[PDB]
Amino acid sequence: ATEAGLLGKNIMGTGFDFELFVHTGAGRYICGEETALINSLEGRRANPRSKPPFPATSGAWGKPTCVNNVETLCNVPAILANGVEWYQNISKSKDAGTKLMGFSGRVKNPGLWELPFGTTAREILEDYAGGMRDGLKFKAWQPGGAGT
Amino acid sequence: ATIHVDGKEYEVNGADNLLEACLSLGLDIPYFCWHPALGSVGACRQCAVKQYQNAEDTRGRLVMSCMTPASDGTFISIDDEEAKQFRESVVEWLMTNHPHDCPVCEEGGNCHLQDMTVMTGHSFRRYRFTKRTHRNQDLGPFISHEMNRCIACYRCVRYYKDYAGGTDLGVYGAHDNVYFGRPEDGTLESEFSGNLVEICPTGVFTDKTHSERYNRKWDMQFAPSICQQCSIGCNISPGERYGELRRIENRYNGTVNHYFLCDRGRFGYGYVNLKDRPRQPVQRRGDDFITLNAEQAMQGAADILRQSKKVIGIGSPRASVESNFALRELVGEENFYTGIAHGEQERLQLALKVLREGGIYTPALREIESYDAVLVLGEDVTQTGARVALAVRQAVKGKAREMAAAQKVADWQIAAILNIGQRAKHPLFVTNVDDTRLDDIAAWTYRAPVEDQARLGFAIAHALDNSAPAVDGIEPELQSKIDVIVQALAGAKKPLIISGTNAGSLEVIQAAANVAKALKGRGADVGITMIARSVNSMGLGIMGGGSLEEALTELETGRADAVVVLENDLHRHASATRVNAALAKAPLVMVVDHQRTAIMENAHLVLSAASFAESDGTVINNEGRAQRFFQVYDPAYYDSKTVMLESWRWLHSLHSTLLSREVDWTQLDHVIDAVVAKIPELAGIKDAAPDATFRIRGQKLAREPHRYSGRTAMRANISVHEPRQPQDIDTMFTFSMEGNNQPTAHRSQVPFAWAPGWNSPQAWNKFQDEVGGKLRFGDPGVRLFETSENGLDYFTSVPARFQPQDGKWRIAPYYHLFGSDELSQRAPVFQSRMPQPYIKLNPADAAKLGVNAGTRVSFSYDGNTVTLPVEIAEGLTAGQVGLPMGMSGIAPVLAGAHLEDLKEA
Amino acid sequence: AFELSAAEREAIEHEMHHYEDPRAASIEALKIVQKQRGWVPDGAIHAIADVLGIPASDVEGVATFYSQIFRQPVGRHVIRYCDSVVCHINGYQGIQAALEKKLNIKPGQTTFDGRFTLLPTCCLGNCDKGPNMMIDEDTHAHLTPEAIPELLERYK
Ligand SMILES: Cc1cc2nc3c(=O)[nH]c(=O)nc-3n(C[C@H](O)[C@H](O)[C@H](O)COP(=O)(O)O)c2cc1C
Ligand code: SF4
Ligand code: SF4
Ligand code: SF4
Ligand code: FES
Ligand code: FES
Ligand SMILES: [Ca+2]
Repeated sequence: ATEAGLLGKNIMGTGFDFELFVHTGAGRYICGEETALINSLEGRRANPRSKPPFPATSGAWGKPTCVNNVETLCNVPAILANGVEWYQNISKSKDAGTKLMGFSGRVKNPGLWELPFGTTAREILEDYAGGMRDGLKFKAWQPGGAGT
Repeated sequence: ATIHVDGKEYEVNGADNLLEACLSLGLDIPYFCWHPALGSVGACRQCAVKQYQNAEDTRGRLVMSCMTPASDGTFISIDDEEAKQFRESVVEWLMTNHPHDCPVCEEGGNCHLQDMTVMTGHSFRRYRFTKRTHRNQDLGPFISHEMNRCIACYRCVRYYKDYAGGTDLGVYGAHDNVYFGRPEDGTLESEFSGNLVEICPTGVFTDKTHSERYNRKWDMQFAPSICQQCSIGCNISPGERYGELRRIENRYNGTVNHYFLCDRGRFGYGYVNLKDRPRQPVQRRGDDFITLNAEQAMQGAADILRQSKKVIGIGSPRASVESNFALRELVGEENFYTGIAHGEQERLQLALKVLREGGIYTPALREIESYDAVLVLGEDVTQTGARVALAVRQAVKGKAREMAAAQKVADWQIAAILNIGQRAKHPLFVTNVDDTRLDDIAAWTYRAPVEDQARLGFAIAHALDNSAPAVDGIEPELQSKIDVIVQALAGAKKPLIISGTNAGSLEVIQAAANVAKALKGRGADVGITMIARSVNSMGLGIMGGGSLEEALTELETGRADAVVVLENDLHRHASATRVNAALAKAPLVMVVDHQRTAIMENAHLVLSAASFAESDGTVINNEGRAQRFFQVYDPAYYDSKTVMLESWRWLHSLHSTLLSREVDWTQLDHVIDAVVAKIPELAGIKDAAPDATFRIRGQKLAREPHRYSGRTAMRANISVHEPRQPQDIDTMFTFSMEGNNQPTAHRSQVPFAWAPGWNSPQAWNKFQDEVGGKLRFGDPGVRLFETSENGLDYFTSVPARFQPQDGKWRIAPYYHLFGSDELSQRAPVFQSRMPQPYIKLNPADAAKLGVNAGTRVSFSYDGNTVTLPVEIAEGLTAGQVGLPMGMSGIAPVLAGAHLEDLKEA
Repeated sequence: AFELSAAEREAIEHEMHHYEDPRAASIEALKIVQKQRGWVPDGAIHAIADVLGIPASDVEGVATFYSQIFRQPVGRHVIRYCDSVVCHINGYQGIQAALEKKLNIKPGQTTFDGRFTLLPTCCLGNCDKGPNMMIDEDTHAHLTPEAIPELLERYK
């Protein structure tokens, strides 16, 4: 993208300068916490920070900072290339847009599928994950990771 | 702002957090990670209160009172059952890994964790699993390390790194194996590492020097005293047990030294406990040393003084105001000589003239932390006035404070402040003959000889105001850096100019006065600070008198045939050969001193004076603040034959025995009234502390805690019969626990902090009007002089630049916090921390000499050839040779002298 | 005792170009030294601190805070088997038993020949293909306890 003129100085003739870097971490779960992400980006121990102040006003090196997930920024270009009305007219739920959902652990088809919000967990588990494996009975589930 | 705590309405400061506001109201909230000087971080999670949305809210929410602003209409509950349960739970979680160590822990009885465990009500253990353990580190001679007792409250790293600016202490590791210490074994490098023993709320960091001779806090006899190890006059609580000085605790003073000392004043008390001190008057008769009691010593000394023609008195800046005045009265005003050299005295009286006639307000030590720009001229502040260096560091962090206040971030939210002000800091410009310890935060450092530092100061003054004398021969790059300094100083709202007499140059002080006068002419709120050398240097300067050279001239010419030397070893202010010859010429030498000095071999009478622990008196700050120090203990309580009186008591009785042939052991307030009657510029010392008739509702102030042990056994091995309690006619304090030490008592002299439920140094919160403020009824001490209405003139004696001339070597003074002071370097724990005697040389000069690093060179000064090993100093300038002042064989009077015959041995 | 190589110093300085504060390159500098030497030795902390202009206390605290910055010597290959909940459900304990019985070491230990260092790690982000392992740079998914003695023979 830098060689193709999509990054660096004067992108698309607009005059906007944007430099993108990739910073590979050194293995701590707490580094995903956004204030602790900022602290780890500054080269410190990734202890979190109290809020307020939020990173929007005092974030990375004191400057304003916006921390967003990978999937949110992956959602952004479709919003800006197809419009607002398309994004609110793909799911009849209070949560607009689509989400990468998926069931894991001793199901027939463990994986990941992009589904609209409002999809029930039963139809994910039975149609996309295929239900549980042979000779296993479903006793529990966690909806959104180890912290739920 | 208005807050409602448990239904009770309180009026507080809305700019405070709820923890400091509620502690100021006498409410008890347990806390670990918060400090009044370090701010709030929210680590320990101990200070939980329950906040409600309004008056008609019942469910509430647990908030952390140190991270919650005390805004208007706030509703909190401390004594809510859920808040109490959670605070007990936090104490319990800390207790899960804590070692069973209290009987063998130096913090016991003084432990903030012990206090908060008791306060939360947690005494039942239901944890059955193992405790984590840690290996300890060796942190040097002063601090003992025990990581098992740590509760991971992060106070040590916050203090040592964010506050004291030290770089070798950190936190290592993760989840529950966090380790607070150095990256490897070795001595802690910061000059303020001693305050970790009071910052740490557990026994992880403890006083190793006290651990050698440990006694619990309830067993101490405490007194409010002044530190004697430099001119800053930090308030201390020395505490004794079994007749020896045991510990120096910090004594809170919201105006001077609030929570912190330096390592010299905290750990160099050990000269008091030396076994070779004079404990009895000794008269030399032939080769015999006859021990006398007080009466016959006074009679013999008075007879010898009466048969002599002229008696001269040589004082000291070590001795109190009362002692120096008593010597001045005994020998006469015209016969009284200050014990310092002529050049030292000239620099001292110039510093005094700038302070009390220059029309620029000299700040207190606490107020230094509010200045917007700092210029340090010639003075190695970290090695001579270290608490001024710490206050300078806080003033430098003031810029991040202002930036965070611009974004509506509260003043206690220290992590947000340090994040907003990343590396931005207020301008600091230091000058020295080499590198200093303030170079890490200095915007610029100038390594130059004292003439060139003075010329830089004069040029800064000329660029700020053209009426100041101009400096010719300024290089274009030095002129550019001078313009940088001028732009930083001119734009500051509150500039501060720091200098002192330790640089060894009159012109450095003149340049600092010129910069301050130029800044005052532009209307700036400029302050000036002067660092004197000894504890009572400004008091001896205000008293005045001839130099030591004049006294030696009188002794050598035979015009004086009797010399009384008060608390002076005479070798740190003059050459030893001249002093020895002059004292050997006199037919009477009488040394009134508390330390075995080298001039006692020639002395015909030695009066065993008392040190600051065994005496009362007044000392004057470097800022001109009169401060009383009170006696800690009676030296004769355990050894009945010890005749160790106050110096002024000895000299007043000697004067009375010379006049009316009878001994008169006077009282301290009589001597103070004599001072304020005869010397009108010292009239402020009367109000430094109240008289011996001061009572709190009829009772004296207690020196020892109310649970003092061993009353009928501490002297039983000497005699089973209990002696009389020692009588203190001099002060308002009693040598017992039959007295008052209430935090709500109307006094300002607090011997030690203790409240029921607060046995730690956190007990000081009860003795203060607001936490981190002043003492409840004002700080002790009184300024002698106000800011003058009219200023000085510009000093026009601009020196020429340093010319390195062949054969001569200009002695550049290097100061060390451990070694430059006399009494503290006599203390046996300092020899481990002392630097080796190293003579500093430029690479060019050492290459010219054919000398590398480490080889020993011999040089002759005043007919005395001494040999020292060479250390290469890149920051030094050629033609200069570096010497450590105050060490063995190197008097501080050598600062600015020249050297001859510097050749390899 | 320790001397940084020229390539290490150039990589550290080029990392320092990317950040507003040179302290922000501390993790990458530690990873550069670790990639060059297998682990970060004791003198490397002071060398990195001198290059970056920050105290060695903060570099040591960063090195001991992060689990993938090895402050003790490791083997030539670092096996990292996933510990977390989905690999627990899929049976990482059989994989751990197979690794221990083949290498004759506990987790956190190195074999006598210095060939392997066994380490448990957190989730590897490969939970639908568990149980998961990570030898030095390669992720191996769909593990079975019978595939371990064959999979450890392609790491000499
Ligand atoms: C302990 C902890 C760990 C977290 N780890 C991550 C993470 O690894 N990745 C992530 O995107 N968010 C993580 N978060 C959530 C972030 O704080 C933040 O909500 C998110 O990264 C960005 O917000 P967004 O959802 O609008 O994109 C974590 C939060 C906590 C409390
Ligand atoms: S730190 Fe306090 S609670 Fe812990 S062992 Fe020492 S005295 Fe006891
Ligand atoms: S060593 Fe002391 S001050 Fe430091 S975190 Fe531990 S308990 Fe707190
Ligand atoms: S700064 Fe000076 S007065 Fe204060 S503790 Fe240190 S030596 Fe004593
Ligand atoms: S004192 Fe408030 S959380 Fe530590
Ligand atoms: S649980 Fe093992 S890869 Fe996620
Ligand atoms: Ca007394």
